[PDB]
Amino acid sequence: VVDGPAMLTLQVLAHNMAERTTALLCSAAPDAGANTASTTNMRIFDGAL
Amino acid sequence: IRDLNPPDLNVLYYNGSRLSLLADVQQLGPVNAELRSLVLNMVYSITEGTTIILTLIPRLFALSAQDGYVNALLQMQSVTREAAQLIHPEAPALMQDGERRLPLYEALVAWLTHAGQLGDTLALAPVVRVCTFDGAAVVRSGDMAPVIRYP
Repeated sequence: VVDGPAMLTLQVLAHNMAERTTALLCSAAPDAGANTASTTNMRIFDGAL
Repeated sequence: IRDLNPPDLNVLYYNGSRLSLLADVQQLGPVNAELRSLVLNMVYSITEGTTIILTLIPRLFALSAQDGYVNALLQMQSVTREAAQLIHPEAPALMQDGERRLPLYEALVAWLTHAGQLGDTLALAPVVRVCTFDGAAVVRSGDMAPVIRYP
């Protein structure tokens, strides 16, 4: 149940809009205090939307 | 050398024993005699091949990552660990009469006769070593020992 005049507040969507969801791969590895000559090449791949 | 410059250096270690040493003042005369004996032998190791050896400073700091035996060099108190972090040197080129001569060989032999000699130049020579006959691996503090000359 929504009041009448509060419906007209939706005009603010004409001021701010967005486009598509974008996929992500993020890779920064391994964080400090772990990086050793044995462990350089391996990565941690994570994702986000 | 601290006394010419208006911490700390007292504590030694050997066989796990903690021991310091008693000293109050040092006369400014003999320190200059020790210091002049240093810096003349310090300078006489620097030859043309040494700058070629200085280009291997980025190699050691990369190699101490991979082997712990190279980590046994730097000890975090050397200059060369923090010197490699800032200075990236590179070689001069090309050397005069480089065909006939060996610059890396000449830098080492001059180094072996001045800097590697300097353990003899400050103190006196190690004339005597120890050869127990009935084999005692440890000669205890307060006891005699057999004694044979050292070359």
